[PDB]
Amino acid sequence: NWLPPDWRTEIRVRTSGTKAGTVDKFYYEPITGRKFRSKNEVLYYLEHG
Amino acid sequence: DNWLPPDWRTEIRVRTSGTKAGTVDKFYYEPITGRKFRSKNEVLYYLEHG
Repeated sequence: NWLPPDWRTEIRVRTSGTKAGTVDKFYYEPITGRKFRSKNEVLYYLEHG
Repeated sequence: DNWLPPDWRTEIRVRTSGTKAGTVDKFYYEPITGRKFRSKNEVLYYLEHG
Protein backbone atom coordinates (compact mmCIF):
# COMPACT_ATOMS: atom_id res chain seq x y z
CA ASN A 1 0.00 0.00 0.00
CA TRP A 2 1.82 3.13 -1.40
CA LEU A 3 0.09 3.34 -4.80
CA PRO A 4 -1.98 6.31 -6.05
CA PRO A 5 -5.78 5.85 -6.48
CA ASP A 6 -6.67 4.50 -10.00
CA TRP A 7 -3.44 2.40 -10.51
CA ARG A 8 -4.03 -1.16 -11.90
CA THR A 9 -1.65 -4.01 -10.77
CA GLU A 10 -1.14 -7.47 -12.34
CA ILE A 11 1.20 -10.46 -12.13
CA ARG A 12 2.56 -12.31 -15.20
CA VAL A 13 3.44 -15.97 -14.35
CA ARG A 14 5.88 -17.62 -16.79
CA THR A 15 4.49 -21.04 -17.82
CA SER A 16 7.20 -22.22 -20.34
CA GLY A 17 10.95 -22.33 -20.81
CA THR A 18 13.96 -21.75 -18.54
CA LYS A 19 12.03 -19.48 -16.09
CA ALA A 20 8.67 -21.39 -15.85
CA GLY A 21 7.06 -20.57 -12.50
CA THR A 22 8.59 -17.04 -12.15
CA VAL A 23 6.10 -14.29 -11.08
CA ASP A 24 6.66 -10.64 -12.27
CA LYS A 25 4.51 -7.70 -10.93
CA PHE A 26 3.51 -4.81 -13.28
CA TYR A 27 1.94 -1.38 -12.50
CA TYR A 28 -0.25 0.52 -15.04
CA GLU A 29 -0.98 4.31 -14.94
CA PRO A 30 -4.70 5.32 -15.18
CA ILE A 31 -6.34 6.75 -18.41
CA THR A 32 -3.06 6.16 -20.41
CA GLY A 33 -2.46 2.49 -19.33
CA ARG A 34 1.34 3.09 -19.15
CA LYS A 35 3.37 -0.07 -18.12
CA PHE A 36 5.95 0.16 -15.22
CA ARG A 37 8.15 -2.80 -14.12
CA SER A 38 9.13 -1.85 -10.50
CA LYS A 39 8.06 0.12 -7.34
CA ASN A 40 10.79 2.79 -7.83
CA GLU A 41 9.98 3.34 -11.60
CA VAL A 42 6.53 4.50 -10.33
CA LEU A 43 7.79 6.39 -7.19
CA TYR A 44 10.41 8.13 -9.46
CA TYR A 45 7.80 9.08 -12.18
CA LEU A 46 5.24 10.49 -9.64
CA GLU A 47 8.09 13.01 -8.76
CA HIS A 48 8.91 13.71 -12.52
CA GLY A 49 5.56 13.43 -14.45
CA ASP B 1 0.43 -27.25 -24.99
CA ASN B 2 2.32 -30.11 -26.84
CA TRP B 3 0.67 -28.50 -30.04
CA LEU B 4 2.87 -25.37 -29.66
CA PRO B 5 6.01 -25.16 -31.89
CA PRO B 6 9.44 -25.10 -30.15
CA ASP B 7 10.64 -21.86 -28.47
CA TRP B 8 7.11 -20.39 -28.22
CA ARG B 9 6.68 -18.74 -24.77
CA THR B 10 3.48 -18.97 -22.64
CA GLU B 11 2.45 -16.96 -19.57
CA ILE B 12 -0.72 -16.08 -17.60
CA ARG B 13 -1.59 -12.47 -16.69
CA VAL B 14 -3.70 -12.26 -13.44
CA ARG B 15 -5.41 -8.93 -12.59
CA THR B 16 -4.62 -8.11 -8.91
CA SER B 17 -6.65 -4.80 -8.69
CA GLY B 18 -10.10 -3.45 -9.73
CA THR B 19 -13.46 -5.01 -10.78
CA LYS B 20 -11.66 -7.67 -12.87
CA ALA B 21 -9.30 -8.77 -9.99
CA GLY B 22 -8.68 -12.58 -10.30
CA THR B 23 -9.10 -12.58 -14.15
CA VAL B 24 -6.54 -14.97 -15.81
CA ASP B 25 -5.53 -14.35 -19.49
CA LYS B 26 -3.34 -16.89 -21.42
CA PHE B 27 -0.73 -15.28 -23.78
CA TYR B 28 1.52 -16.92 -26.41
CA TYR B 29 4.69 -15.23 -27.77
CA GLU B 30 6.35 -16.05 -31.15
CA PRO B 31 10.11 -16.78 -30.86
CA ILE B 32 12.37 -13.73 -31.65
CA THR B 33 9.55 -11.38 -32.91
CA GLY B 34 7.89 -11.20 -29.43
CA ARG B 35 4.54 -11.08 -31.31
CA LYS B 36 1.62 -11.69 -28.89
CA PHE B 37 -1.37 -14.13 -29.28
CA ARG B 38 -4.37 -14.62 -26.93
CA SER B 39 -5.51 -18.17 -27.87
CA LYS B 40 -4.63 -21.56 -29.39
CA ASN B 41 -6.85 -20.94 -32.47
CA GLU B 42 -5.20 -17.50 -33.07
CA VAL B 43 -1.72 -19.17 -33.04
CA LEU B 44 -2.79 -22.10 -35.33
CA TYR B 45 -4.50 -19.54 -37.63
CA TYR B 46 -1.21 -17.52 -37.82
CA LEU B 47 1.01 -20.61 -38.43
CA GLU B 48 -1.26 -21.50 -41.39
CA HIS B 49 -1.71 -18.00 -42.99
CA GLY B 50 1.39 -15.92 -41.90
